Amino acid sequence: MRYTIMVSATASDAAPLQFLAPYSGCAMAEYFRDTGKHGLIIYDDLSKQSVAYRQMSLLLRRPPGREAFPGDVFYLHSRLLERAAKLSKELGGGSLTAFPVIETQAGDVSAYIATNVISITDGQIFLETELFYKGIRPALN
Amino acid sequence: EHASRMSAMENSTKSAGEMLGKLTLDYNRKRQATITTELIEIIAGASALM
Amino acid sequence: PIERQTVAVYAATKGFLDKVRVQDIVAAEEAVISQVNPAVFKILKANGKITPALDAHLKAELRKVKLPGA
Amino acid sequence: DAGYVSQVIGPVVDVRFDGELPSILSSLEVEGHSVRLVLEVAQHMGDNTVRCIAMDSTDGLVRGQKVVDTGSPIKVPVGRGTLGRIMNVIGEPVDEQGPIDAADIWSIHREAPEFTEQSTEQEILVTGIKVVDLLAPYQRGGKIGLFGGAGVGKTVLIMELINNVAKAHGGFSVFAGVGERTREGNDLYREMIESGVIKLGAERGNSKCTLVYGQMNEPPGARARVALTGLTVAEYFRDIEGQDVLLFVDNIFRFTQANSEVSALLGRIPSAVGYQPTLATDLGGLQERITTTTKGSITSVQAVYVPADDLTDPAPATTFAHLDATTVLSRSIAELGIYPAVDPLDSTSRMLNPNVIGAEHYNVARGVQKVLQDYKNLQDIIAILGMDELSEEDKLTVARARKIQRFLSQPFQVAEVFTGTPGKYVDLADTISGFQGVLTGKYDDLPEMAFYMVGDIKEVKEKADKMAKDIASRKEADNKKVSEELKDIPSLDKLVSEIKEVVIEEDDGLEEDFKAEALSS
Ligand SMILES: Nc1ncnc2c1ncn2[C@@H]1O[C@H](COP(=O)(O)OP(=O)(O)O)[C@@H](O)[C@H]1O
Ligand SMILES: [Mg+2]
Repeated sequence: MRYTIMVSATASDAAPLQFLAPYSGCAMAEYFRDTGKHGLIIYDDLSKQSVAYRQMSLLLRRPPGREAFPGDVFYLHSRLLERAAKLSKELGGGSLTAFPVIETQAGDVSAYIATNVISITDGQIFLETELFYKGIRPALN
Repeated sequence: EHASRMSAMENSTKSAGEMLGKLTLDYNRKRQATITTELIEIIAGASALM
Repeated sequence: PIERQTVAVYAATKGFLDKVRVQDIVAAEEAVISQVNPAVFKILKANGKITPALDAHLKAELRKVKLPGA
Repeated sequence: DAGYVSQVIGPVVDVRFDGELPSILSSLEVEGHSVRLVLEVAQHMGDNTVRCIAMDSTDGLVRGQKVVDTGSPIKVPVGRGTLGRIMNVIGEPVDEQGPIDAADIWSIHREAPEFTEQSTEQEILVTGIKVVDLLAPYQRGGKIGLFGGAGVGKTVLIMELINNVAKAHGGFSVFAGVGERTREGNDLYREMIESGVIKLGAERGNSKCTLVYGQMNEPPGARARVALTGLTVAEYFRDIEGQDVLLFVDNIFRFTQANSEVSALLGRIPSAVGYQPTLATDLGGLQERITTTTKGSITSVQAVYVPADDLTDPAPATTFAHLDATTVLSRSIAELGIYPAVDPLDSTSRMLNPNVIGAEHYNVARGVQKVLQDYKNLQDIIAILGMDELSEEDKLTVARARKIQRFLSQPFQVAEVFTGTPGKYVDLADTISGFQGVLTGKYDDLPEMAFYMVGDIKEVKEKADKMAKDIASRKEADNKKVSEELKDIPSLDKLVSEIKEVVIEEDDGLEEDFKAEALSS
């Protein structure tokens, strides 16, 4: 904890507050990137943010798309995740490393938010549950 | 016997690759159809309110 | 009726209907319901249980029966 | 001063208020109705109109009917005076034992406790069920989920958790029956009179349980708020009396289904597969109140129905992030006869860390799961070929897993009428000792069905020694017993003559009954 911030928008919090928590956690983490130091941001269940943002959009009567998600739900996660950069040397040379966490259902990476974040991010660490019970922990496919 | 099981188990990996190919075409058709179906259900429920 | 169901299920679960061709088990139990005693159904309906005075007395009365093929 | 009904569409009532609308979540009373009809304000529609959900049926509501604001949310009686009673969603007694004595009446709506008053203490709740306390052990003070589709055993498992955990523990219990069968709510009530958990009459204060019932026949407004009513009785016992509570919720799925049934009539465009847009935050507002705080402790056990055995479905999938132990029940385990039909791999607990349960419980549980996972990777090749090419390293892990599979089965003391077996309570040490025997080959010689539906490893040896007596005891009764007896298998009409012939009336006589019901009342 002497190096960690925890931004916590829990389950009882309002859906606007879970939508804004990866963005407000990123702005706290962008402080270290912009001042030459290095950051590590982890958006644990970025798939739970998108569910909170789908709640606000259907309630604001915005027109729904696939799995009732908005049109700008790719733009939701890309605008957040593209803030993780390695800066150039004339901007301090600082960095921010993002680890978005996406929960699949039955290992389906063709789900709509999962294909969005796979497009945005560089790699993926796929953890397969079948390797998890074989004793292979961390269950990295 | 081992050399006819080898030709038999070659003819069944083809038959289990030809069947797997027809199932994946059938799965992609059902995958596309359930995305269209869930979306038409969502737009109909939205058009009934707007 | 429920007493002729349990007698026919008794004839299959107490091993009285192997040695019988599997194609004519349908016709085998049509004998079994009709060739056992019409008084053994009344006791099983009145008791509701196949008593110890009856589970031998019926399985020894499920031997004096003529089954097809056999 | 009061409002009037402006619109009735199903279970959703619009009430127009000339001046000073009630707050959202507040309770309204329709006077002039045949029964007590309580509405609860869901939203302000905007033209001095609130939109409400009804806690009862809206058949017989009239536009223009006077609606009285109560000025607060739904208030239910809480305290010791509810122990032994069955309540409604609105706090009414439905057990016909008089009015409910109330220490206080509390709003069923409150916020989650805080982040500061959370409890970070993990101690195991021993349940006696050996598949639970080995592989996915429960936490004393944590949220427990029982997943599974229709008919896999969620209600028998939650009934066995009642008489194994709540039958002797320090605090009180609350059963919240949320939108399930009325028949099994009566079965649970009568079982707790006989078990002495609920005492009736003047011994009512010695009860240890409160039932709050909102079963399947109730409207979606009722079933959406029963879980909040039963939680409010559990929150009084935790916040005010400061003591440990057990809270059993049968199908927390029905809470999400009930909100989904009114949701489109509340003006919400639907979310994914058919649920409301507020699916995760309606569920999250409920589960965040069922917590161990610094005042007391609520050990929740929630059954979760998964629709069509689908754990991918959004209402079970949202529940998974709320629990500390997710016993997942599977149909494929139930179809083989292993009961409790717990998926030993899919069941996950947070008490399965080695620095919590020790190393000799963690390595047995991780060892049992490794042998069961390997067997499932061999069962692809056994069901095609048939285990004669399996290395005798792989043949031994098939025999070890098949013994492990049956040894997770256990007779339940409440399933004594489904399985004809008296139920077995297995201690935690006897479960660890047994599965460490089956893992390290200490019991490789015993048969496979000697492990099936037994208590512990000492009863496997008392069953393998029993079956090897009783298979070689087959041929005593083959050559005799057909004839020559002591004549207590007597003659034909000997057994027909004690038949007390009951008089049949040979006509129904209902038209004499139907006229007789006219003269009565
Ligand atoms: N532990 C068990 N032992 C024996 N039978 C069981 C057990 N659990 C479930 N069953 C069988 O499964 C049936 C359905 O179980 P139930 O408790 O109704 O589950 P659910 O509530 O999920 O439908 C029961 O009536 C019983 O026949
Ligand atoms: Mg049930």
